[PDB]
Amino acid sequence: MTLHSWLDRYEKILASRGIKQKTLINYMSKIKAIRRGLPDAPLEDITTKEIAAMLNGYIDEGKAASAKLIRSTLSDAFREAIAEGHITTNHVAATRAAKSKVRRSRLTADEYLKIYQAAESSPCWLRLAMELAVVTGQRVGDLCEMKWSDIVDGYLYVEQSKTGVKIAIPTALHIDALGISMKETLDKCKEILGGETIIASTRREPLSSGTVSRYFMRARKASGLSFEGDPPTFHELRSLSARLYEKQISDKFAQHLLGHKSDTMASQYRDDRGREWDKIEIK
Amino acid sequence: MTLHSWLDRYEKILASRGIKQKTLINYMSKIKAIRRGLPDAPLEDITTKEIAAMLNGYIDEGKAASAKLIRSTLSDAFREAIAEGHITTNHVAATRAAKSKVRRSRLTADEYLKIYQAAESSPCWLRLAMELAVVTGQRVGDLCEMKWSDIVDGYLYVEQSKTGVKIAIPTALHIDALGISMKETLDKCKEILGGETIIASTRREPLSSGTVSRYFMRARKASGLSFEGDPPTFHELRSLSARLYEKQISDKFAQHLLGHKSDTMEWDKIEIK
Amino acid sequence: MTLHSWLDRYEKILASRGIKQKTLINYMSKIKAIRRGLPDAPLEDITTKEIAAMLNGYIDEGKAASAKLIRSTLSDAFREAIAEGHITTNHVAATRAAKSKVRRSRLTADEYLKIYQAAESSPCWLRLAMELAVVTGQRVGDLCEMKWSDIVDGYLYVEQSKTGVKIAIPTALHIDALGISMKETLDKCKEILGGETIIASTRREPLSSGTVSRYFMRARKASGLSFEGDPPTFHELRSLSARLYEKQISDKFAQHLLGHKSDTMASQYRDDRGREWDKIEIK
Amino acid sequence: MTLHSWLDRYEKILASRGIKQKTLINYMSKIKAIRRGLPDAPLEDITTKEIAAMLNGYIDEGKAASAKLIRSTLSDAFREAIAEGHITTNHVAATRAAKSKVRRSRLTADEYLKIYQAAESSPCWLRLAMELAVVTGQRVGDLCEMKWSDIVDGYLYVEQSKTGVKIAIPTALHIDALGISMKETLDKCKEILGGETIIASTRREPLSSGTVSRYFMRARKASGLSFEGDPPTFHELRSLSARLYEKQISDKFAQHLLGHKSDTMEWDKIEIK
DNA sequence: TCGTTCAGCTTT
DNA sequence: TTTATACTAAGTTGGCATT
DNA sequence: TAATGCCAACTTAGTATAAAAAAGCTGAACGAG
DNA sequence: TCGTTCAGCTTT
DNA sequence: TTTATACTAAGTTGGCATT
DNA sequence: TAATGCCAACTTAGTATAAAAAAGCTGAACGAG
Repeated sequence: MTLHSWLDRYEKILASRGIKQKTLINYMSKIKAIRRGLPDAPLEDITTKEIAAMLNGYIDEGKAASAKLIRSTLSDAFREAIAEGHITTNHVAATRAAKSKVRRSRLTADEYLKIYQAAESSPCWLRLAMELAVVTGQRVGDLCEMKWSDIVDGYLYVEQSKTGVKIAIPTALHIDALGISMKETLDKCKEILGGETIIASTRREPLSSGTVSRYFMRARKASGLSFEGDPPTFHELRSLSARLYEKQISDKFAQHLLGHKSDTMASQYRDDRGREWDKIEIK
Repeated sequence: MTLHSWLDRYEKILASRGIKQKTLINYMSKIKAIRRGLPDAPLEDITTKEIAAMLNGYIDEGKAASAKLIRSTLSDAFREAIAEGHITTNHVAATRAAKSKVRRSRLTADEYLKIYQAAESSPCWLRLAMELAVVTGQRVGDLCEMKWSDIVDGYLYVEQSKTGVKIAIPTALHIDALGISMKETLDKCKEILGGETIIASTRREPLSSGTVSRYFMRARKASGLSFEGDPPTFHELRSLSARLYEKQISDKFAQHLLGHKSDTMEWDKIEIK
Repeated sequence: MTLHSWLDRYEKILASRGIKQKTLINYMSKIKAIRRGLPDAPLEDITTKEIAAMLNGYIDEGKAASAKLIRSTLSDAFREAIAEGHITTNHVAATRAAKSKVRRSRLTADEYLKIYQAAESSPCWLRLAMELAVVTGQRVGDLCEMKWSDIVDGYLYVEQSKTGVKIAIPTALHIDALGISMKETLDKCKEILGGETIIASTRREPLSSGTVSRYFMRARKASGLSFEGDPPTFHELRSLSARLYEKQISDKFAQHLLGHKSDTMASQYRDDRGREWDKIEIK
Repeated sequence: MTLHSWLDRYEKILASRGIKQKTLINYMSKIKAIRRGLPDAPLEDITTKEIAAMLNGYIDEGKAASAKLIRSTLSDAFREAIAEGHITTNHVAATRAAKSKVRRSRLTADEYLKIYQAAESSPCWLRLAMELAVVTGQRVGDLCEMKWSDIVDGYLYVEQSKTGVKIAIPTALHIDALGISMKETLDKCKEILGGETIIASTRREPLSSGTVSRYFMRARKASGLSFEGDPPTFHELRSLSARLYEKQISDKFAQHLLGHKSDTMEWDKIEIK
């Protein structure tokens, strides 16, 4: 049939995949792009060349990431059109997914200390959010949803929203390199913040993970540090955590703590992407 | 030749397949849905487009589960047709399978107790069945056919109808959370129920599994409980059983009692090691 | 091109896959069958119907196993013809692999005892081969290649020929159910057999695993036992071993001993295929 | 347009790709093999049959490794052509990749020692390089560029040219099996070799990695040793290093020293548990 | 009888 | 070797029927 | 009556397989005793 | 300022 | 989530060349 | 001379990705102070 008409149908299909809200939002945005990019002509007649032209359009503006996702979504949409008997061949499969390297810079312990310090004039919860993150290795989304009720007998219970992974973290952790004590930290969060969520606003209410990430970014700018390519973000406290615990305790610990069943993912958080010189220990 | 003339030939093939009556019946029904869902056109002319159109018709009515099974069958009949070369291509293959999350809700020990209470208006066998179903964790079809002679020197022998699994359950088991003694439950059965089968109708004869199920369902409604997704069914007493024994004794045990030939059917403590 | 000509070419390809000798022998036999079964016509023109006809031919003689393998080999041969630009579509893929259930009957401990006893008038090594097999769970091929030099400090070292799996078996094993002691058994093999291979001939030479299997079969017939479908074979001492150790020690032990990384395989050796009633233990 | 007119366009694309000179050179060579292996016909007319024919030509000469890489490149150039729609289909895709087992043989500590002995007729730097290569486990290209200034407070800093990995090796390591002291080996280097790079030519200047390799190869022959499959090469001193450290210290350590961002590059004791 | 290889099948 | 899928054989329940 | 079955159209749930590779099984014919 | 949602991008 | 494959960037060495 | 490089055509070896799903990042515009 026709592309835009099929994309209308395609959305409905997604509405039935049982994917999470954020996932659907992401997909919708890719389709919207596909609508502006490609004509409303018979699917059978949409050429690899035309598809190629658009993607290159995004690649040329430096939006390789966007290109790669858009290409994926279109592709899958064709696979569904094929699965419903409209097309018969995937004109996208012949394309090559745009190759792009991660621009975001990793964060070194020192940088963390400068920022942590720069976050002086920031809402009291920032520093706390920061410490809790590095000492636990949990994503910010999960971080901001932890409730005091998830702590039972010295262990903090976490069910990662993104992966479903379940872990019990001992409140006895410590980041010797940064002088951070999980327990001491949770105690400052209990008094100074007091809320049902371990991390809370000045009004004792839970925060949106986007806000926490937003303030980290400001404190970062407030630090005056410079980086190659893109700046480190809040999420980077996760690899930092992994790399720090790596050298302090062990690979496996880092791997279990971050909730990485796979090694492809673990060896990735373990990478500093050239930020520093790895001083090899005879351990 | 034609779709329907073929569905006709296809049936007779299945009949020779060597499967159980129920399976065959399951198949026949899928075929009929196809008969009422597609034209009696030449196999060669039946489009993926058309097939999907039918398969979506079911999905739209939320009958995803059925869409999947009908698709499955359709493809099988087409393959058989290609074997006999009535066609060259299987147009069902390009179609995707509707994925569907089970909606049936689980049963918690508190609810069981609550349901057991509403059972009072029910025949006495409903309760004994429920109790027996949680303590022995067997399928309803297998419960309904247990005979007193299957018990020997403290063991209830069961050859599961669905999978052929053969097990010997020790008549000493006991569900702690619900206070059920397989010995006491069996005893009540022999004195109250009277018949050659452990579970038995008022007419002192074996009960149909469709009935046990149906009467439990009555009690469930009668209890007024509410659930998310579809309501728990008699078959859920088997999962409550699995889960309970899982904790009381062991996960390994829950498996052997239910009799799964696999391990196919959580919280990681992080040690500072 | 032409089928028989392509099959000639196809063999060469296999000669380059780096597969083991036995594997190549198996493949050759499937091709030979494909040669008798199908004409020497253009690949493009060999119909699913013709392919179907042959396979059904084998299925009707009760050689479902043969059908399924033959179908596989042909299929792969088409995939290679397709990969070299002769054909373009796999006329076999549309076929359905013949469905067949294992005919070989499992072996119960009692049956093992009757046979073991029946193997009285058998060469002294049989009984030994039998005990060593059940107490170790190793395949007969590996069994007959074990050298006294593979035992170091109470552990028997095994590198499975078929899988590459490596395990060190403690000479301290015991099959309480059959009254079999690995150590006692290895000792009888040392004196009574004396050879470089732990299992040896009356002339102190290694045996072919086919022979050991052959004598077990005779002792079996000599036992007078009857079975549904096909009789148990020597290999069945492996599942027996697994099922026995299952109830005596644990699932995992059985799983590690037999060298099964996967659970699909482990839960399979664990199955008795209806031979007996599984008396459930409260463990 | 035509295969060769395209290979021409294709090259300029690769040139803009942002890869290292050596990579680009690797690519150019594959292209030339293609130029001499296929007609300068219209892309549309180039068959899978033909491509395979060429790819097998290499396989037959036992150059499987090359067959694979040429195929890989060919497909990339075709994809780029489809992007610009000079074609609709990639006829390389249907072709399969030649799988090839590495034939190069490993190096054992006894052989290293034996080779080290034949090295006596070789420049003094060959030995120091060998020693340095086993104790530091770095790639030959990275060894040849180590400067004395990369050492600070007991650490040799290395930024691996191939992968960008940055490491600080402690100048206290020691290979037991071969009696090598990184401290003593470095010391011999400064007194005997003289130059800004730790390893250095007679002319007191940096050596090419192709040379170190080539002279080790000479010694290997000169030693008269024999191996299965191809003979071990200088790069094998890195594996001997990995393996030795694996046992002496730890597998984890062997990994960090070689600097692998992964764990990608045996005997299970059975406990009666 | 003790033992081995070739073949066409079945299992893992 | 293992995850997704194809086969199998249930179990669930509204309506109408048998006892 | 109530207590129970049976049909039918749905939804669940237990197992075996896929792919390739590499065994294992055992009738025959053969070799040294 | 403390905080939140919408969007179009980048990462995991 | 993970195994196979596509990209990258070496390293190996015979011949011929530079110093 | 020897000691070393350089080209070229091969063989090896280190990493990032695939697929889909589900985040995370942060400019804007907006809301209560």
